[PDB]
Amino acid sequence: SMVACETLKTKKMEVQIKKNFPSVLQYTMTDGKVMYGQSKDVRTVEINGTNIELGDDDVTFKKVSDTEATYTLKVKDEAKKIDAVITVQITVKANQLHLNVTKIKNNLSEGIPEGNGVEENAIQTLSFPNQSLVSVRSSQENAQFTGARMSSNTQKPGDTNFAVTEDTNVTDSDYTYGFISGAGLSAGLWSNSEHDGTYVAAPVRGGSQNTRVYATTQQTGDATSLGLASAPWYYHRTVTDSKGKKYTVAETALPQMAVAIAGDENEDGAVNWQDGAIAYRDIMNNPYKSEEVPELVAWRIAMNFGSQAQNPFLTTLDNVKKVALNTDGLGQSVLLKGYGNEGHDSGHPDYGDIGQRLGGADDMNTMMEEGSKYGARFGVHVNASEMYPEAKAFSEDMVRRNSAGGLSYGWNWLDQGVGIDGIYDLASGSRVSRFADLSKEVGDNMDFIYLDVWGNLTSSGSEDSWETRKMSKMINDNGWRMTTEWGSGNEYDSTFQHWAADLTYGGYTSKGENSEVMRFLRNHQKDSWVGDYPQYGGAANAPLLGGYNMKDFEGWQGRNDYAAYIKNLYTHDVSTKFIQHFKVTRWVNNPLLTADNGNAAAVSDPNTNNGNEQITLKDSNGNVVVVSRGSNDTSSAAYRQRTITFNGVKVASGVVSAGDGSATGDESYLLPWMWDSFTGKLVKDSEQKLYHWNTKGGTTTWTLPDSWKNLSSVKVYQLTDQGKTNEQTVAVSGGKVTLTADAETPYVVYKGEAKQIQVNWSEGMHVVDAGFNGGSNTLTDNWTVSGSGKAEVEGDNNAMLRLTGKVDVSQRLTDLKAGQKYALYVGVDNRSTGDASVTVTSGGKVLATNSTGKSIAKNYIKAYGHNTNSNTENGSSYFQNMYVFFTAPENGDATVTLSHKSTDGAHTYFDDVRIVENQYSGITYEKDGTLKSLTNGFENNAQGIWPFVVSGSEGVEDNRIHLSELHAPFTRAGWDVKKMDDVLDGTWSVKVNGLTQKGTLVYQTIPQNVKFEAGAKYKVSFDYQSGSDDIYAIAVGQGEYSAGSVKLTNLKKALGETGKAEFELTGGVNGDSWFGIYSTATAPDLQGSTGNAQDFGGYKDFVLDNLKIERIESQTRTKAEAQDKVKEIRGKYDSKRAELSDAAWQQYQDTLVKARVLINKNGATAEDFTKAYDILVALDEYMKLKDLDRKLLEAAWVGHDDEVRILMANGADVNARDMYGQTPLHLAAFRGHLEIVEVLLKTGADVNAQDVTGTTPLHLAAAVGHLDIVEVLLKAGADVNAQDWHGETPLHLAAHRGHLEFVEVLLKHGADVNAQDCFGKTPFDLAIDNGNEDIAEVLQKAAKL
Amino acid sequence: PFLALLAAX
Ligand SMILES: [Cl-]
Ligand SMILES: [Cl-]
Ligand SMILES: [Cl-]
Ligand SMILES: [Cl-]
Ligand SMILES: [Cl-]
Ligand SMILES: [Mn+2]
Ligand SMILES: [Mn+2]
Ligand SMILES: [Mn+2]
Ligand SMILES: [Mn+2]
Repeated sequence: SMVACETLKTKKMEVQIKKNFPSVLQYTMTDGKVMYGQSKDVRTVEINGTNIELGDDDVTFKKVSDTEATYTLKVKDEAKKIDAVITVQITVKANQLHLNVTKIKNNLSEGIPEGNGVEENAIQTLSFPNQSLVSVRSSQENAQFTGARMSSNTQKPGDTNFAVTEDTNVTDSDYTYGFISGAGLSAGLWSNSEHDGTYVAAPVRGGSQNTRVYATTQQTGDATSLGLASAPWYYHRTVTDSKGKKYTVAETALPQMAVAIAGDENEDGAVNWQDGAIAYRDIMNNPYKSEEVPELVAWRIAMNFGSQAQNPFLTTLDNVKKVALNTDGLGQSVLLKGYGNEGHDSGHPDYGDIGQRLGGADDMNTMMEEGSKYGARFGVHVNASEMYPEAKAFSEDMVRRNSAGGLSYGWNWLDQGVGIDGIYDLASGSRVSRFADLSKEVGDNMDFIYLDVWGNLTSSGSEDSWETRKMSKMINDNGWRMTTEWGSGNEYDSTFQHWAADLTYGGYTSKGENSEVMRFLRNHQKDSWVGDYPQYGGAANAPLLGGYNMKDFEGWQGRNDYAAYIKNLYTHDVSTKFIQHFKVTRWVNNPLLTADNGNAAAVSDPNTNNGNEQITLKDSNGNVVVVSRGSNDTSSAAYRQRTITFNGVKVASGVVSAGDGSATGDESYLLPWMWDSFTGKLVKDSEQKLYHWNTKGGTTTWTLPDSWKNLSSVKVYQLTDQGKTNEQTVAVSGGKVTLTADAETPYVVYKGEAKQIQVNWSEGMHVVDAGFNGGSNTLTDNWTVSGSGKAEVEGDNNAMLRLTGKVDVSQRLTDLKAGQKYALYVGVDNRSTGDASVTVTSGGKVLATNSTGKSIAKNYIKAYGHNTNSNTENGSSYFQNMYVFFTAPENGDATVTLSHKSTDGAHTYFDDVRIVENQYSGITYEKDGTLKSLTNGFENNAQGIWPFVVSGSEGVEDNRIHLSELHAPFTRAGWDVKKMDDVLDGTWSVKVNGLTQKGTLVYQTIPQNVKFEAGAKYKVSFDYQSGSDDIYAIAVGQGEYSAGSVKLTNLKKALGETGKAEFELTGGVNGDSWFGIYSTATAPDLQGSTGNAQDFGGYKDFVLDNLKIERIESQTRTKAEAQDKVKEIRGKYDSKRAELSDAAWQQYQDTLVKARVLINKNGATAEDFTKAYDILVALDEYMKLKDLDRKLLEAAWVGHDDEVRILMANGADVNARDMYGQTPLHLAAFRGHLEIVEVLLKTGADVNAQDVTGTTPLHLAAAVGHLDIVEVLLKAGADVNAQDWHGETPLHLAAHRGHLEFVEVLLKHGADVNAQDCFGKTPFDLAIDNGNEDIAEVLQKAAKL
Repeated sequence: PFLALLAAX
């Protein structure tokens, strides 16, 4: 009763606690070993930064039971506005002691006012300064401290390991993890503190700096004592948003902390942090759903972007089944980047808006439910730092503003991103409500959230551990596992970092957690470490535990290599995931830790693995894994040699292939995979299997695991995209097996015969095997082939249907809703002149059909599986979607047929048959099935910008062209600095963002989308908005786009008010006519706008809506008029054969021969004669414009100045190119024509026009000697550092030829004096080799200025 | 003519 201490007891220990404060005196374990707590009278409580010392009258004590005691603390300071009652609970269980603040009463406050209003006198922070919950002393045997801080740098360890001596002097030294050891015992301190502090290396905030342990020294008699305390906790924190508005937000959780007292837990004869770390796992926080991390063998990204629907949800399900077959059903983790709105970096932050063009919530749920049966987990990429006007969440309160009241702008790509006010988004309840929108759609089907960019200070200048803890909680609360971008981010709750798992990003300073303490504790719970990437060195030179190496094949960054993806899983990820099924128990001889980098007391042993690195791991069933390094010397070949043993038996040996792709290795393995792909439980003894991989290929012998020792044979299968193949029966002798393996080819070994994994291709897709993933077999089992020709499944990467000759491939459609409208589109690449068709039939009769001739438009969709960098045939891909529209019949009998009509040897490629509900009905036909009219308001587009297809103005790219969406007033002209409307009519339009001065086609129609019949006339009209005069133009062409062979009509400015465009088109003789939008060489008028206003303004954009194409009546002609028009055309051009190209003459002869076929056919009608006449009239207007083009190149070479001005007014192209790609400006600079050049530049000449050799007019002006031209060109916008085909800049050419006045003008205008050509020479070196010492000294003084 | 190599001596 009068004793000032009490005793709490477990079967493992007894603890003495003080009655006057929640303090521990000492811990005595059953074996009599003692660990101190706080031996001194320290009674400090910190509230809001103020230390208050408690007296006897301020604390009441109550012993609840032998395992619990409650304290009531009166914490008061009148001057500092503090009057609180803190209730503290101390509990014990086994070797653990917990200290929890169970109640905080504020006498100076009524609470947080509604809507997170400011709470006056709020208790914001709380801590117990120098509480010393556990402590060690310099007088104890082997007294030491081990701490961990965050390091994303592969060369800089995050740990510290040192002896606790009399000289040890620390005060609130903060660590993420801290362990003390001494006198046979070890202990770590766990706290849920959101404090941010000291770190070794991290490129971002976002919870990277969470340090929860405070170490402090004090004198305890003759010895120095190092004690561990929790870092401060946040309770009711007051925060400010970007508008200066203040809020008080409640605690993420009440304050909690604990210790777990360990002895020699790993039984190695030493007591250090590793023993304390094993015990620490019993009290530490565990990220939500981290128990599934070892199962996630196949990580990857499935991408969608810019309305294209490159990867609809039911195609992602098929790719899951493809990877399930190739890995024998190992678990997967698919990150849906672009799951929402129009795709990746569209619709942020509308989390609940699942992409309608991908199949919406219904298809996403089917994909997730069915995918889970194959062990596949799904998660979505979200953004809580940047938003777009189109997002319904976009509001003025959501907008982040700067100290001046302006928008805090983000990235402009498809649309202009605007930063989100992170503090408003949290304190208002907005973010949590958008996550709830998503929760309603996905239910409990979705596994994880991938939070992009969090920590890069885009949402606020803070994004601390308190904000990240609250962010992870609202995510975890919906049943979602937390994953994020940056390698160092979110130490507390993230189970994956993209910049840790994808080792190619960021470089050696910006990777995953480089800590032995952190990886020892949590390797099995996260893919947030450093894997093999030797060029980074240090932690990245063959880590013994491996580390996730992530690749992709579904469009992310153009990644499409399926074979490289599978090869990579087996090279690094199968062994990394195997190692994660065990927990580290011992880790000695770490070469990265030395006395120089603060780790003098790091855990060593010369009796283990020759004093070289070794790690021991164990599971809860006592299975032991030992991973050993061949040598600790990085100059030895054995540094990268690793052996893995499972229960004393070698299961892996050798050097892995460098994770950076730089060197193949020699590693082989025979890994026992004992777990299912769901919760990771042990599969039944007979279902147990081994994975075999041999890097170089060859024959290796292995000892099978114990439970296989009595088998007399095993079954070995080669794994392919079709599953288990080439079954071999291999004999077992003395429990050993010999395996012959091809290089980098996976095999799976079973005890007996194994069945194939059951795969029903394309579930929910209305057709079986829509993506041609079923091998050659699919053309017998699923699709029916008929005809004299040939049908085959071709392509080693993304398999396709390839047709040759006359053949039909058909399949019955299932699960259609009778009477509903459907669109059916299929990707087609036709290399034959004969038609390739898609047809839907019902009971023998055709409901819908469409055809394409030879494909004329290459595919430039980076995230798409068949873009022109993927080699469909001949190093190119012309894949474009071909549509048919039909109403599902009441009979329920519908069949799709893909066919090649012609009997020639050329190929037709088809892939991805997609049947989707669609309400589009804008196409009207004539009786002959030809086009009567096509209208499109873009309100019912199944995907992409149909009837247009994206062109090559940016190469294979995540094209800055997409379907723009309405969200007034934010998307309309007038909001902020925005001058253009995103949408013209309805909710959707086609938008081009900032593609000015490309001098090429932006997008175009193609014959399979809209077919223009030879000779027929069409009226084309549309509504548009264009940011400047003449930046974009209407282009009309025939066949594959070629510069010079298209008709251009510049479009006038329509900025904020919708313009109307209309023109006529006569179809070319080959049925391949098209129209589109072209980016000219004309500079936009930015109207004095600066910075982000240049992009957000709309000055460089182009919006198109309400497209209307209609066949019009042309004036009727007789056969006589048609024939007379032939004589008239032949009279104008037959003589000009010499004046024409050998291909221009063939195009003229082609048209003429074809028009004569119309006139002279037996039974020709007035329609044929009118078509023949209209074709010749179009041929006339073409040959006439081509003549004015070569007459302009003739008048710019010889310098007839007045001919040049009249020719451009008559129609001649200012950018006419000769056979060497030379424009009239290239001829007016090489010949010196000042007046010609200026008028040309005003007209719209490309100042940076490159010829066949990349030579610009500025290159020619500098290489000849015209200073008048140089000043004009530089004023117009000539690129002073433009490089030709040999890397030569104009400065290189001026110095090489001998032009002193030129080198000075170029240098003044910004010429890079240290620019290297292809032979490494700079402009200075070119002067020395030619005898221009006077030029050389001018460039030498410029280089060192 | 092709001006690329004319420019170069
Ligand atoms: Cl070496
Ligand atoms: Cl090697
Ligand atoms: Cl072709
Ligand atoms: Cl459509
Ligand atoms: Cl070269
Ligand atoms: Mn030990
Ligand atoms: Mn395919
Ligand atoms: Mn519209
Ligand atoms: Mn948009």
